Amino acid sequence: DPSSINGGIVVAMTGKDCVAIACDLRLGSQSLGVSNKFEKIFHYGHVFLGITGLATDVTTLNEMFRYKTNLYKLKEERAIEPETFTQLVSSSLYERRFGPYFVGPVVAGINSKSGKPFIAGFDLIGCIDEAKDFIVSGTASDQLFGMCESLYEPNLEPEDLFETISQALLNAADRDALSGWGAVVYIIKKDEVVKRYLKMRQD
Amino acid sequence: YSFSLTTFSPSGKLGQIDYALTAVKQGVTSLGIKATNGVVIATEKKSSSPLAMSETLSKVSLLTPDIGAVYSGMGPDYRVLVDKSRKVAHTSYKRIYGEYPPTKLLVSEVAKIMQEATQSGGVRPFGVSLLIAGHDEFNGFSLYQVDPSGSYFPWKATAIGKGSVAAKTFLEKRWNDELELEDAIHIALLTLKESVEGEFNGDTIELAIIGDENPDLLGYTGIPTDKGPRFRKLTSQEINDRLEAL
Amino acid sequence: YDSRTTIFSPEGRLYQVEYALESISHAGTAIGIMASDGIVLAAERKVTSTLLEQDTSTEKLYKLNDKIAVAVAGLTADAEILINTARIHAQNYLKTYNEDIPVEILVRRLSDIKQGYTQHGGLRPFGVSFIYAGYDDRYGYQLYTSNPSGNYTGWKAISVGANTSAAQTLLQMDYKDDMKVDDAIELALKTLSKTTDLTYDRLEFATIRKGANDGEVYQKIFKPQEIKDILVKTGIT
Amino acid sequence: TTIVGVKFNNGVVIAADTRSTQGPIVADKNCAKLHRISPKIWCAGAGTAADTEAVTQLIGSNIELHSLYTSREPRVVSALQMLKQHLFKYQGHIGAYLIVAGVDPTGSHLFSIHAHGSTDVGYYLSLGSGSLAAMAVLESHWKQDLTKEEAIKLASDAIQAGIWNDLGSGSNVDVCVMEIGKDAEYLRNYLTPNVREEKQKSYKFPRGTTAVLKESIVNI
Amino acid sequence: SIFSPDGHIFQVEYALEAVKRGTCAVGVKGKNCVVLGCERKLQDTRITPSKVSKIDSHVVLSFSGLNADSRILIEKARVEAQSHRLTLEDPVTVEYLTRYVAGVQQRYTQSGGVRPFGVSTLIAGFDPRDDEPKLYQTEPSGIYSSWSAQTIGRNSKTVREFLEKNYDRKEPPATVEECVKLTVRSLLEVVNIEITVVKPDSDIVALSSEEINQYVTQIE
Amino acid sequence: QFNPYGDNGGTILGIAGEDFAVLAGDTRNITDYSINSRYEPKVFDCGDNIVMSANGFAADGDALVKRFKNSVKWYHFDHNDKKLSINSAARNIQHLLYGKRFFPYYVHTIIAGLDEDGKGAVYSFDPVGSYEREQCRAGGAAASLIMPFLDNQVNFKNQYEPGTNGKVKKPLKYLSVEEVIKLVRDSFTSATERHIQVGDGLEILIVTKDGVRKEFYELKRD
Amino acid sequence: RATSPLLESDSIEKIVEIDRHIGCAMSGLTADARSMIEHARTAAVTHNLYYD
Amino acid sequence: MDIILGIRVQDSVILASSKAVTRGISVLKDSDDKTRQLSPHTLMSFAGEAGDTVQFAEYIQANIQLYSIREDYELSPQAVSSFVRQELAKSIRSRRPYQVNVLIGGYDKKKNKPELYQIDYLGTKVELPYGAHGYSGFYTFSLLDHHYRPDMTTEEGLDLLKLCVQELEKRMPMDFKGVIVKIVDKDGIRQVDDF
Amino acid sequence: TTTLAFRFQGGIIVAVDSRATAGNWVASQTVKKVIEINPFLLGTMAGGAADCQFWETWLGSQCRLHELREKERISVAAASKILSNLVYQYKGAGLSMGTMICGYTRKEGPTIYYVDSDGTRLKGDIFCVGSGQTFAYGVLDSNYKWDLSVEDALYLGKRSILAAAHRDAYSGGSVNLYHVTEDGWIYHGNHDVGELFWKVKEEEGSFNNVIG
Ligand SMILES: CC(C)C[C@@H](C=O)NC(=O)[C@H](CC(C)C)NC(=O)[C@H](CC(C)C)NC(=O)OCc1ccccc1
Ligand SMILES: [Mg+2]
Ligand SMILES: [Mg+2]
Ligand SMILES: [Mg+2]
Ligand SMILES: [Mg+2]
Ligand SMILES: [Mg+2]
Ligand SMILES: [Mg+2]
Repeated sequence: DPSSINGGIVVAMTGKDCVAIACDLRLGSQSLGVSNKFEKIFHYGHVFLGITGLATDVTTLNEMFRYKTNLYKLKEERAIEPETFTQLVSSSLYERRFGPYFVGPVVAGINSKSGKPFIAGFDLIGCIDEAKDFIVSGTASDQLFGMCESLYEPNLEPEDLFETISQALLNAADRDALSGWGAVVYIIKKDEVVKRYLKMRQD
Repeated sequence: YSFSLTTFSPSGKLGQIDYALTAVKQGVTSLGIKATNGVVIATEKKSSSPLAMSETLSKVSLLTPDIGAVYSGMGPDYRVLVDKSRKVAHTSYKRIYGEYPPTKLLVSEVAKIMQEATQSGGVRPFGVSLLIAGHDEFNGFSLYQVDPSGSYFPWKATAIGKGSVAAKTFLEKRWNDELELEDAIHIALLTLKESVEGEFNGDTIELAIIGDENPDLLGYTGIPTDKGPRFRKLTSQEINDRLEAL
Repeated sequence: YDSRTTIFSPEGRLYQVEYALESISHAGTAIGIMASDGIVLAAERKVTSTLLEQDTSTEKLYKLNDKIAVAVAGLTADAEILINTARIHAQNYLKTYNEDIPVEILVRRLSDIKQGYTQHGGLRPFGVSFIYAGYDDRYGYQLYTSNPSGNYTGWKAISVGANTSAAQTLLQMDYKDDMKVDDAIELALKTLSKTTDLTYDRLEFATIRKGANDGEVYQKIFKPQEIKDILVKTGIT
Repeated sequence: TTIVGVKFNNGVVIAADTRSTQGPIVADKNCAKLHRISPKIWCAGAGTAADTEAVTQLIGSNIELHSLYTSREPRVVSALQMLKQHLFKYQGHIGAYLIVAGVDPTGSHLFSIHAHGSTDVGYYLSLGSGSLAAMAVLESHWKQDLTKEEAIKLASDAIQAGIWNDLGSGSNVDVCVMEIGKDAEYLRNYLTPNVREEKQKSYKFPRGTTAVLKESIVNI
Repeated sequence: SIFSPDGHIFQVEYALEAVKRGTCAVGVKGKNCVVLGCERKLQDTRITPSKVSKIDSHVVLSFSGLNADSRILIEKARVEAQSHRLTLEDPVTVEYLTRYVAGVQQRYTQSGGVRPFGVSTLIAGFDPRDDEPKLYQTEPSGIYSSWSAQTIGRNSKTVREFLEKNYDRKEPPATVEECVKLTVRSLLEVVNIEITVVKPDSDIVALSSEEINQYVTQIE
Repeated sequence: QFNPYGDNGGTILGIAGEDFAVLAGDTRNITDYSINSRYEPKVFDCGDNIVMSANGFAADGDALVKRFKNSVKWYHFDHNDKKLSINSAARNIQHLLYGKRFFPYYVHTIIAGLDEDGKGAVYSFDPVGSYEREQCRAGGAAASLIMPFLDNQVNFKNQYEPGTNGKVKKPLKYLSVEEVIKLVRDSFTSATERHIQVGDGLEILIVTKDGVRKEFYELKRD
Repeated sequence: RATSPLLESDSIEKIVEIDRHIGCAMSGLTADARSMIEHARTAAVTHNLYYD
Repeated sequence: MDIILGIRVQDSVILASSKAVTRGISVLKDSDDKTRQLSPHTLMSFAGEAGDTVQFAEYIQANIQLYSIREDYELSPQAVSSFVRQELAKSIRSRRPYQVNVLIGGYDKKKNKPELYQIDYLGTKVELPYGAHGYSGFYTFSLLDHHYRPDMTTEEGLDLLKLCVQELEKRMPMDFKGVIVKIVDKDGIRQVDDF
Repeated sequence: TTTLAFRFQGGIIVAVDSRATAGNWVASQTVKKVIEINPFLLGTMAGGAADCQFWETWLGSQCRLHELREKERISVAAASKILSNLVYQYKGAGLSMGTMICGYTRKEGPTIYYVDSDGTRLKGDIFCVGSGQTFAYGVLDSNYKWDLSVEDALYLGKRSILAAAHRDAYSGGSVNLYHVTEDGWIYHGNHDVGELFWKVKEEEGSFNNVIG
């Protein structure tokens, strides 16, 4: 199936006045690993989007959303919020109901007005996972579910959230042949965003 | 008729738009007043027969839960714009974002609709001007006029139609940037009272406000994050109440 | 016959285009001035009442993207149509090439749309003239205009709308081939002051300049009070 | 999924479980399956989750326009015709399966609707993977002329049957009560009989546990 | 309405009236080159569109008349030039490209709801693997022809008379410098001047104001 | 699952002489093991001294002959009754067939007539339009039986002059109309004996400068 | 009918081949001959493709 | 199947593409050049479905040249590769997809850097120090993972390709009839005759 | 079918067989597999008879039209590209064509393009195409030489189609021979395999696999 040709994973988690989102770096073609630097996480203003699945669609969706959000900012005269972007992603996906993009997007961000952390996931045709502890996606989503349900607890400080989402991603990835090969982690607060590249197994 | 019927004349003016405005200037007065905690829009309900029931018609229309409109000029042009405006709010905004459009963008869509009638082949421009009152989370309360040309301007207060010159004048004197909705309602009434020839009660006046959220108009409980609509039209009773203790 | 928009007059003239230009010469004046390190756009507002909500609008200047703005003269609603196609064109180019659109390329496309209406289809032309202010890494700071003829030219300084010849004369007078963006502002305000048929409530103002913090390009749509404070410091108070 | 509908003497009650599943995995353990078509018309869905949500929104939007246009309260039968005609046109390919309930100027109504466009009407209904367990309860305990409190209890017992017996279902009970003459009463997590017990330990890592190659600030 | 009683086509003849109002354009063939000259404030001219356009690496087009009309022709010509490379695996001959451009013009004089192009053009350059300079002119009607030297637009009748008595087909200007000079001379009869030199195998160069000023002053 | 094609059997035979051509067909029409008709002609005079047979799926064959005859009608309308020459008929039939290249007439077409020098002509087509002019051709059900026989008897293939150590071919010779008819009759009686789809009747169309004539011969009815 | 000595009369093309057996001469507003010539050539070549 | 390799070194990008063209049990040609120049500093090599490869590459070339003429400016390697990617992403979901994988070597005259893009028929794009399409990546990626350095001269890049091609001639099952090597740098595009 | 074209010192030799088949049935042995598009340009046909005859004849039309329009013969490159562009439009429809387009212009010199229904278009000095192509190759390749005399080249081409006719079940009939030079093509006759084979077996002392 198309959603397991290139491989890769995304996970997002909420913490106290923070959210985090993470992904691996792999792009392969079946068993052949090809790119060691294929990030799966993008941002439009202060809203983050991670995307797993077919790499060509990952790239396409990014461009589509940069396009849509840029127009939004121009017309609305303010940058899009995570809640609103979430609906936009959903309807964009559903528009292709019968010829869908083979993706599993994930949204993370902090609403500029409430200061409230927000995450969501989607199936390939736009169904929204409204859950607000963690969201997982990709070829190691089973592993991720297991890691998150285990390691997660609510209202982690950013420094602690960083360890949690890191260990969830790293350990899930090492049990998946199609994921891994590097990772990036974003810790997102109101006034600061920190990106980090994790050290992991290279097999 | 596959050619524009609005064209430029040697003075550079566009006749059909001007004549559209003339129709507007001929219409019954209507007005809008923006307060610090709300906006009011108002018009007179001239019944073209006493056997007619004016309640069955509505010159003030809800567009979204937070946005309403009133008009001067040709009523049927207005009615049709109202239908189009409600639909475009769903088709170009709510179905994409799951949110109602903010006022200025909805005003902008209606402006497009009107601009198009002044350029497309085989059609006359709309013969109305709208006043549109709204609220949205990031801009607060606003008030716009759209003209037959598709031009729109934001107002603190204004009047349109027949008695608009005197009404704009009255409004210039009484308006300040600290009116509360109740002041704005009161002033709107006093203003409409000049324009009104004939009867003047809660039955010949239409009046709506964009103000606080009304949870009691939601129709359901249980989603606490769910905001009531800010738009409310005043009853005949409510309008008479204010009129006696004017 | 001059009602018909895509037919030549016997002198090989296009009447509707010419009349559209007449309409524009009665619109609120807009100036654009290019400095060595920035561009200035200014528009005097056609409509004035005291009850007009002057803040929260800006209805003569428009961002087309992060790097390009326009100043309008003519039917504001006509403008909005073309402004919207432009913003879309700029986004398509970004989507295709993953680069920002070169200013001239965006300009040429809108000019082509205007041109189209003059050669086929029987619809009236748009009653707008545009002054485009933009930056790109190929040509740096740029200034263009376009009018309902579908023609476009590049400028070091220019005006459209009412009293254009009066404005052009002043600009021809006090334009140095390499000024500074703060002077071009002053010049702009003076020139609008010498042709007004002048307060902040009647002005819209924007700039595109090197952010100085650093190496990047910035678009500022001046707020009303900002316009006030810049109206006094240049002695128009 | 387990959804049910139960009419009572003065209205109708709708209820759903709160588990959504990617295969044998639970994606959302506290999902919301009770959707609003209009203030007093609510629906619960099974089948393809995106189709169920999308079609809900489409009709809700149209019902709203219809209502504004006609200056009338939306009628359940209108949601019914619009939905079934849309689903039929798509020949089953929109995998929406819904129980739609409501009150309007003509009274109180209860309908089911399947992906191919067929509709049923009754006093009590169930859909989704847990519908056989729920229907076993309904068939055992329904009686004509339920009070509101009895129809809530019955519908809530039926969802429970699916929560406990259907692997496709689980977690919490949500109900909406649509009574004639009143505001619809949406009860989110009316029941929460499945709270996770406290874990044996916290798995918070000591800070610095995770190896980093490089670090940098991102600018919004 | 379309034809006058003596058989002229109105709109077409009116199109010629547009060209007359246009700025002067001229081209002249040397022995091993072709020069193009055009006429023209407070405007930026390093970004402003020039009056001479590369169509392909070895062919140029200039024009006189309704400026904005010329872009459609330039664009259509550039596309066709690539189509020709793509399908015949050889670039256009100057004559081919002229047919194409004139054919487009003719078409706009015989379609409904469409105005003829108010431009005449000069099309010049070298055929691939050939060093005989080529020069053609097209009209709004779609007529086209080859010229040793030609002028279009306002005062072209003056300029043409100049070239008839200063250009000698027996001895065409033997150098690029002579050729440019004769072009500059021809313009000073009715004239800020553009000059573009085209030599064989894609040597296309537009002279800066400087080198042009070196020419005009000496002439004077 | 609808199958749009059928097989109606039948066999056809064209031979060109020096100043004549012959097109023969059997008159039997079949479906599987049944006989639909013992006499349903399938060789047609199309005018202009052109005779034609489209053999195989009889519904496609009829359609093709119909379209061609119509093509003649219009040729005459367009060119003041100009004779459609046989080579011109052939090229045209190529186009009719290739027009349906992606849903072909399931037939084997033969036409016979005279060329512009008054010599006998036969043209043979595949179901999608490939054609050549030939001296003889069998088509249809028993073609694989009759063609090698014609190779041998019409073109003297594999015959040498005796006493020449198989070094001198039996030289090519034009056959008379008498000798051609003999061969046609024998071909068909032979086809009838060995092929269940051939029988009932033999119709021969003979073209000369003076026009088209027809002969009919019974074949065995089993 | 060169309208000027500067016209290279060699490029005045008022007689064209339609096919090997057919040529034509034009007079009038000659730009209109474009279609006709094209159509003629296609008619001649198409007739040969279809009818040999 | 077709070998298509790319190595990006310090001052240039180098493309290597097999010369064989094979149908059934016949090598039809042993001198086939599997590239089109899109602009003076941008080269694209190609592998994939018969017909699709040339039809696609020339379509891109025509479009790129058109832009060159219209703007009198040469698009960056980054801009060209994005246009190619998009065209392939539209392709894959069109009624008839090009089955073409490509490498794009370009020298960015503004950034003064070599860039190398690998894009397959789905519209998957990635920039890489070295890339390959087909079965060849199964040998070359690990080889270059071992031998490739970032500081390398053009000559070293060439040696690196001699190593790759030597290995493919050793272990690949098909006779791909050697390669043509082309160097893209600040001065443009040239072919290494002595390879 | 077997078809071959090759360039050599004296220009181009073109050689084809003349067999057409349907399954294992020999439908004809007299099929003309070369089309004379104009006096400087030849096309060869392999694959579907109809597909080839129809489209190469049509290509001829496009070539003539080009000549009427541009007042010059079309080039070999452009003619082969017309055919290639056309078949590519049909890609997937089920066309079946293996063709060579062969000729001379002053610009290109003697020129050969292979063009098939896949959309493959190749310039080259040697091609053999058809079910018998490998048999032609084995003979042609073994004795090919750029400096063959014109006579030796004509013979080698003939001998190569003969080798294919003998071994390939689906090839045979006769050999059709062409020579192409800067003055265009010249026909070198039709050679029935029935007598050719024995003549060559004797003259040459080859075909020792056969009972004589
Ligand atoms: C130019 C050709 C004659 C070359 C020659 C071999 O390459 N081709 C052939 O001989 C091919 C067979 C080959 C494709 C295996 N044969 C053909 O193309 C023949 C035409 C002759 C029998 C007159 N047509 C054919 O095979 O059947 C076409 C068809 C189409 C649709 C329905 C039923 C039958
Ligand atoms: Mg998964
Ligand atoms: Mg792994
Ligand atoms: Mg591994
Ligand atoms: Mg004939
Ligand atoms: Mg029998
Ligand atoms: Mg029997």
